Amino acid sequence: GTAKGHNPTEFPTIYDASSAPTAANTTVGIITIGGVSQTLQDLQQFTSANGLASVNTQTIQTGSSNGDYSDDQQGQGEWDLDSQSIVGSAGGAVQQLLFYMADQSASGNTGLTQAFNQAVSDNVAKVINVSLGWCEADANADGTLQAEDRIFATAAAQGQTFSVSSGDEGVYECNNRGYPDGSTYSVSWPASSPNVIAVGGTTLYTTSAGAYSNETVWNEGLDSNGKLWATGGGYSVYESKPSWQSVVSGTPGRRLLPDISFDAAQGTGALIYNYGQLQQIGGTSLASPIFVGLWARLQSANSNSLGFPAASFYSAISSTPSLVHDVKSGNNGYGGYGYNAGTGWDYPTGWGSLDIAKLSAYIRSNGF
Ligand SMILES: [Ca+2]
Repeated sequence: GTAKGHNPTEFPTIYDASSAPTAANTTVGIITIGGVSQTLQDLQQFTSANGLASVNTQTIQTGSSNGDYSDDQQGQGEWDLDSQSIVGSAGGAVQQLLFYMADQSASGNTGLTQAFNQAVSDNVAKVINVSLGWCEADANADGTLQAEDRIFATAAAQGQTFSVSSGDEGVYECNNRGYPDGSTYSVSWPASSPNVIAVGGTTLYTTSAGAYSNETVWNEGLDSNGKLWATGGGYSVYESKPSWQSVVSGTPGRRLLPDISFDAAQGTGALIYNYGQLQQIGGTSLASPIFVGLWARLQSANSNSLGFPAASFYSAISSTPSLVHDVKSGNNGYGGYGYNAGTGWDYPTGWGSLDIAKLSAYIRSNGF
């Protein structure tokens, strides 16, 4: 296998989804902070360059009508990654793409909380991407965790799937966002919620013909500031283990994450239009939208009737290893620290990546 960048339109072939329907019958949401004006121009460049029909989009001011929904310049790279990776992974079509924009002038984290709340209250998007997060202990200390978990609980009960990036700091989420900290490990919010699917990161190798070859843990070591870039993974210190995770024996009574993983290494990342220029980007910010687009295909294959899938993933995959690419090599720390990948579920990558046609067949036979 070779490590190289990929057009998001390649993710269906890589994850065995070409034979599934597109997500043309499923509405997808993206949570953003601030506006998406440049992102929508970059999305038009993406669909037009790839010869695809245009995507129907809507933007939603989730807070005060007088709030600040101006574009955040750095934010546009995130919304570009999320929207292009979803539409590519979805097979080039989604019913509608809804951007739930957080007010930037709201106090604390309340703008973001209100963006989650609007997506759940409206209950129009079946699958919602969240390529964001921060140390769960900080979210817990100011009340954000508690408030937002209520919203995600409502989402799961009404059959919506939030997909949340597990983090880019490996095990060192709470150490100044990714500075090595020896044996002290931590995880990201809202990925640690049991009411969302947490998505970690791989290094993706493809064959000379573009087919899947293998995946290892995403860990690209330290940047020039000394910050680690690697997949978030571990367990929450606050959230109890939901019972479907009992199949991973020998783990604490806490929510273990991530659940599944997809491509995240910048060196094997996605080629994304950002302010008109193509850039090769990674992060678990990539992995989550890949899952969102693929999962929205399976919703369209099933009349949008698949409920929150965490318990089903754990029962199906633990009993049916052919549904995943099991990542077995690498670690998500530094200097000998961190968790190691291995057979079956592991802390860097969870169950690994989904083989979508095999999972679709499983759902046809068994339901989900
Ligand atoms: Ca594994």
